[PDB]
Amino acid sequence: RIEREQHHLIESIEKSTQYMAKRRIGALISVARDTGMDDYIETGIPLNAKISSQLLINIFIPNTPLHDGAVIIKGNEIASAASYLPLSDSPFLSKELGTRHRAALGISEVTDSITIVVSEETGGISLTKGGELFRDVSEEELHKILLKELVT
Ligand SMILES: Nc1ncnc2c1ncn2[C@@H]1O[C@H](COP(=O)(O)O)[C@@H](O)[C@H]1O
Ligand code: NA
Repeated sequence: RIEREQHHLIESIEKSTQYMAKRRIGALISVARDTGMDDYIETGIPLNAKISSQLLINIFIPNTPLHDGAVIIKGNEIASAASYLPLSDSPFLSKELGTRHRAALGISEVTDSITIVVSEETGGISLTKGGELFRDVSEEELHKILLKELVT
């Protein structure tokens, strides 16, 4: 069932981001939707892998081949790792945030994707959507947002 994959995806993002937030591991996960992100998948290393919290964690371990860039989830697959996303040049984004946030903001400005960031500085979890940034969200807030936006 597609609903079982969607709840598994939400659960996979929740557990992986909690694990990386606790250890201040930077992360950048873009979930494609109606708007295609195929051009950005082509920039990364193709995985075409089943979604799991364990694989998402292993990708973002620092100083590893797959950690430098964005993971893109498409359908029920982790499509790619270490992909480029377009950077926002918006001057409204706080300068205390990192390039991952700028990339999450940039992709959200030109797609309808949902993008999750884990800051390697603070461990806070942020989300971008439609050019907006939800900064340092709680587990409860992250859960409700993913439920509302990823479950059809
Ligand atoms: N255009 C981009 N698209 C996706 N991820 C990026 C991009 N530029 C930088 N990154 C990520 O941000 C990290 C560097 O962050 P910083 O040290 O704040 O510049 C890189 O190692 C990548 O993981
Ligand atoms: Na596969």
